[PDB]
Amino acid sequence: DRPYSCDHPGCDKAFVRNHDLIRHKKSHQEKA
Ligand SMILES: [Zn+2]
Repeated sequence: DRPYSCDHPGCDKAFVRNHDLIRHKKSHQEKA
């Protein structure tokens, strides 16, 4: 049931694994 469904504003990428959410969540940050 998508144990990793990030819910960040402007998001649109579901996940099933864990690390993915970790490498994906840190993306909502980015520099600049
Ligand atoms: Zn996200």
